[PDB]
Amino acid sequence: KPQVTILATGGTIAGSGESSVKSSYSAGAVTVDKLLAAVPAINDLATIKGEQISSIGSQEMTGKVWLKLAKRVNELLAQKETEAVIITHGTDTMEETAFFLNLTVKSQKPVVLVGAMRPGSSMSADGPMNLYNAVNVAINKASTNKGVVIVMNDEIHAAREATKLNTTAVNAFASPNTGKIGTVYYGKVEYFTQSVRPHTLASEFDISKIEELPRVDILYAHPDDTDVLVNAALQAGAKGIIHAGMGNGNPFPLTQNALEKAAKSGVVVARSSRVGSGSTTQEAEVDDKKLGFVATESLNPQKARVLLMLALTKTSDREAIQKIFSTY
Amino acid sequence: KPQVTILATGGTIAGSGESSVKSSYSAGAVTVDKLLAAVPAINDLATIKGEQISSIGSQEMTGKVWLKLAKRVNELLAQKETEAVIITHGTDTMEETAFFLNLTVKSQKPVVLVGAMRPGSSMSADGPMNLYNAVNVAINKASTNKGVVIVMNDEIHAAREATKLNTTAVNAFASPNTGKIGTVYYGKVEYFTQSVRPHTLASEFDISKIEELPRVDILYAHPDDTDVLVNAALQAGAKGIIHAGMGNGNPFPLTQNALEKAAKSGVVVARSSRVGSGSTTQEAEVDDKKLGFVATESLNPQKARVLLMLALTKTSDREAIQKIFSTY
Amino acid sequence: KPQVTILATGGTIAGSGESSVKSSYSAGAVTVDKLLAAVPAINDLATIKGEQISSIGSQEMTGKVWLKLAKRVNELLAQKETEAVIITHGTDTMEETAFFLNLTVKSQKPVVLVGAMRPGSSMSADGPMNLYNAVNVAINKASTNKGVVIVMNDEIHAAREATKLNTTAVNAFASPNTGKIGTVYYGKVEYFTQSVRPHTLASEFDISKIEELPRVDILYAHPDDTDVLVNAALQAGAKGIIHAGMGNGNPFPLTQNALEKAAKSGVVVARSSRVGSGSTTQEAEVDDKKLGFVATESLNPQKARVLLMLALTKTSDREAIQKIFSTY
Amino acid sequence: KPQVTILATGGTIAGSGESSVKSSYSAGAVTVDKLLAAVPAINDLATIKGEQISSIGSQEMTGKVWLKLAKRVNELLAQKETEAVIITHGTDTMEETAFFLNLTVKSQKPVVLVGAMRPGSSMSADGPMNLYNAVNVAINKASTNKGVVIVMNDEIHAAREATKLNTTAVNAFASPNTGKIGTVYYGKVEYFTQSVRPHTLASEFDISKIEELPRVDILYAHPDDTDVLVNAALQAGAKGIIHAGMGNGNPFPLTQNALEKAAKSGVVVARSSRVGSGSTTQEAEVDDKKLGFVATESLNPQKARVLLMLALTKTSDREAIQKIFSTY
Ligand SMILES: N[C@@H](CCC(=O)O)C(=O)O
Ligand SMILES: N[C@@H](CCC(=O)O)C(=O)O
Ligand SMILES: N[C@@H](CCC(=O)O)C(=O)O
Ligand SMILES: N[C@@H](CCC(=O)O)C(=O)O
Repeated sequence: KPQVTILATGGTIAGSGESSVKSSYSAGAVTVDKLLAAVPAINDLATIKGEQISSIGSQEMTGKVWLKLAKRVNELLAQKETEAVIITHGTDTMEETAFFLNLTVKSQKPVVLVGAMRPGSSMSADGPMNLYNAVNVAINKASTNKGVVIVMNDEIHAAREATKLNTTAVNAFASPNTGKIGTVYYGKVEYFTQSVRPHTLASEFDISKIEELPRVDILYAHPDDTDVLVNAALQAGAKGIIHAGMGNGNPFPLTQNALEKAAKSGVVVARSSRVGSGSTTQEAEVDDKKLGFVATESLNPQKARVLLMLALTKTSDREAIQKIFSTY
Repeated sequence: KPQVTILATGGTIAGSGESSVKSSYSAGAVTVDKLLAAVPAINDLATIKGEQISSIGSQEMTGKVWLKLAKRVNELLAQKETEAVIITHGTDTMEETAFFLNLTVKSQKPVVLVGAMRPGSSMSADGPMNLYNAVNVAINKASTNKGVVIVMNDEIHAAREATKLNTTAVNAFASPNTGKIGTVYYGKVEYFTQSVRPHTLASEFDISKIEELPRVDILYAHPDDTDVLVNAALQAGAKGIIHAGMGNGNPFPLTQNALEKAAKSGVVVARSSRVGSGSTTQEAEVDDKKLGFVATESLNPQKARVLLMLALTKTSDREAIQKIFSTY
Repeated sequence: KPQVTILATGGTIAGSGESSVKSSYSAGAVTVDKLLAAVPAINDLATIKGEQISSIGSQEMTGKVWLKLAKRVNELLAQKETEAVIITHGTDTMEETAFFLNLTVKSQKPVVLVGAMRPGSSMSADGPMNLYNAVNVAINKASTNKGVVIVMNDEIHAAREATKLNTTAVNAFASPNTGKIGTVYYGKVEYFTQSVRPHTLASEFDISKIEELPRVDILYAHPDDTDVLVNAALQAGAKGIIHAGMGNGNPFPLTQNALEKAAKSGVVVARSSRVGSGSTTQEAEVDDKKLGFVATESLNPQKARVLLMLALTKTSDREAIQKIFSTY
Repeated sequence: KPQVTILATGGTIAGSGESSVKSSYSAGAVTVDKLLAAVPAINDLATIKGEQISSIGSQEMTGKVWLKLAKRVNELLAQKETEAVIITHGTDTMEETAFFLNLTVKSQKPVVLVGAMRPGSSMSADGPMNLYNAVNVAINKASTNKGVVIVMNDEIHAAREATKLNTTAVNAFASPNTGKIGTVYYGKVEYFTQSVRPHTLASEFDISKIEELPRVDILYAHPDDTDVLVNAALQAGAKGIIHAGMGNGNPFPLTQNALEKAAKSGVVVARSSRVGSGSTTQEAEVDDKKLGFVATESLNPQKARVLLMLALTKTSDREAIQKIFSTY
């Protein structure tokens, strides 16, 4: 049977309350033992080990955890015995963790993030099925070299494209620019597409010696906008700013002036959009070359932040970072 | 024939270049004369007058223009001869202006906002059809008391529900929580639903004596978030803050602490979400009553901002503002 | 506590296996007693009675059952004590039953259809939550006069607009032309819109003395299409034919000729579309007046069939039936 | 400059009326000359030749035209000088022609289908931009080996996945199971995914010596369904039947019995769904092995028809055809 490690970043996504008997197997983490008791069919698919990487809600995630998780995933996947890793994660920032891993995991072996929009105690909890399906995706031959994937609601989403698009629905995850790459229905895995943007083993980024990521703030644009938030990000040591602009990444004039000053000072300014989908394009209304900005193209603000953070580990050159956004 | 006024807030959304002859009719604004020359079929539907309210891209909109536009719309709709108003508007912030008007226009006569995702000079420009359709909606008997509507891409969207959800597509407008309320296809208007949330003549808000709206900032949440943007909004005199939270309106802890301090100081803190759709609900993970926050429910950050601005013209009381979010 | 009757048309949508003790309450139908044991929170919301109207999968539904169900719903809602009816139903044809009821139930009291995309025995079964939410919708004050609604996946869909749009997903139901009219999240009910098309108490249709509905067939259009299926429907006594046409309701020429002959013979031919959404419009490529056809407008083939069946209970006049499609 | 041939299957999708001067260039077909006059920017991108393959609306398409078009595309793409083919096509059945070509074109050179939801004479006609974008996609280096694509509304759709899902919208094309594979915005082409299902040069099908395709009918399921349409398809010599079932491909019992008889007689019965999206799966409620049916999985009825037609040129064996549906 294939060997898989489940890494938990918080509590159980499946089941609730104490175990009905004390297990003879220790997977390596109590959270994971609870998952194996709550979804026992997964034991027939794989030999499961468990680790607890963090113990937080995903809204409390930090770069320090991202680095710890990525370094551990790389170690695990370098082992001959380990076929895949599954990470259980809160849904709120799952997309940011998945995208970070998609650029930092140096392996073609599957890495699957999974969570639950309803708590395990709830009526009609989604976690048990989502986890069962995640294991099936992780052990599937066709999952190799698909990049980091999010598995939710019977769907397989590429990390580059995935986002949480709804506050509460079980079907909150979507890939608004491309769609799911595959499906998983009662464990039956089928892929229909794959990303043509480089990831994982093909990514230039390497975080193995990084202990802290560069600070990148995100700003929300609107009518009658301000310069004070740009100024405060500068004052706090921001190395980059994502601007979630109006429509196709457009700033309000006062804010544009402050961002221009930021970029002149050596802080990378990258234009995204508040709208939810589509590309924040080059050569539209904003003269990025003249102003010293980068266009994030077909991402969203929070994933653009992750990419800008990685880019800033090695360069602040506007052209090099535009090429990064135009590649990954 | 019905009398309609078109109010322009920027340039022409239809046609391009100089007129092929100097018209004998002056509608009242050069922009509108250019529209009538570009889309002549509209002259057979209505007697059109025109005014230029502002001359800006929608990303440069301000509360001063909103107040001027709302006051003029109210004057026009009080006239017995005026059956409807159409407003040509940039797409970027059309949703904000429409929502503002939906709560400040004291009339059941139709108010239609309309724009173009492609410039009038473009191949396959969408403005001409959008405008033609907008006129048809404005004069239709069934458009009375539907509230302010956005007419784009053959669809009629209720202002409360509409948003721009794509950076570049002609079909960028959506109503992600409810759908379009009607269709307009080569001028044929059909309504299938209407909003049950109060608007227009039923709204408590009145801006007739207001010269400046309350300052409301918006913040974009993410992992490893900060307190410095909250602090800078306070320092700049913010009367409210919309927090675009992670998932179902969740803040990062450092930011939550700053927002709690803000709320205690009498700055209203309203929780929305960065995700795109769904309600930012009460009684989920955030204890709003204990922390002193409002849950914006089924809006998005930029429209919640509008509603919080209007609320702040009347009150800063947490319970009263929650009731406003729970009503409108 | 409000009194509600649950009518079951098949098996349990929630729970699985035998009861853990023999209940002291008999709701009136074993299926319903099993539902109350599987979702016990519903007993705190309402006094529930149960009946078994049929015992079938929804793919085996027939007009005979539709008539039995509608007549019973009308009887129940005429009782002073009965506040609402919930019907548990298979998902496959739930939209057809809901639409039929929306035109035949002569009451403003709520009628809610609910089902489950996963069996009650499944991991992460959706039935328990869907039922819980259905009860909450049924007892909600704002549900009065909303027409027949489908409650699935935390959403409230108007019967006129609802369809099953996916083969397996828990979120398979949608209203592709208008969206959900409301939401229901852990029992909290909110409406955002309502239908402006007449239903229920305002419908002209009355089935109280009808024992069999008129035969209406549906045909699926494609390239290199045929006349033999039109001919066989005629031969079998079809009173009406829905043609699920290519694009905006377009037939292949051989098929068009056969439909023209059908319409001349007194069989009503109504044009819908195979595409999934939008209106099959009048005055597009097909000259409906000349050919003797009706345009179904903003429905789909299966719901158009239901409406044509009801129309044919009293008329086969082309113009009267076009007015029916243009009204309901 | 790259050489491209445009093949027209009907009239012009761009421009309208007579030319303002008689061109000195003849592209080879009057339709294509009219396109070059309507969209002159395409002449700077490629050397265009034109041919008129057929002169019909897409709702009049037949297998004879498909065979002529596929054979001509194969000849053209075998020429060293020809870099790509573009096919102008009515929207109604574009998806069927694209899917057919995706399995019969033996080349990795780009094949792009393109049409217009509005006539060229219309206000805000979409043909010009669609065609301009189609040319850009056809000449793009990254379009090699993507399979046959549909380019509409600034989107690139894989032929396997594309469908027309709305009757009238300019954005009617979608890929409901996977999404667009790329974008094309004012000619700027970007791919984000590709199909992992074999196509074109990797397809087993070869139609070079085929003069007539096997007859395949499609049936629309509903409650109170019949056996007479199955029987009439058998009588007319159907070699396969696509059943557009209720929900996850479910038949009504009377119809199931007729289909079982059909299958026993050696007519292939393939289960799809009327719903719109999702897989019609194996091992759900229908015992395909016992009844002698194929499950079409993640297609729709009209594309399943195409694939079943091509399958029937090689085999009628149930297992072999299931493998074909499970591969392509
Ligand atoms: N909001 C929490 C709860 C769990 C969930 O929704 O996934 C988180 O993101 O961790
Ligand atoms: N972004 C500008 C350009 C026009 C448009 O996008 O509609 C505006 O919103 O006014
Ligand atoms: N297909 C069956 C099973 C139950 C379900 O999917 O709702 C039905 O429609 O009754
Ligand atoms: N229905 C016709 C008209 C053109 C169009 O809809 O694209 C066809 O498909 O050819």
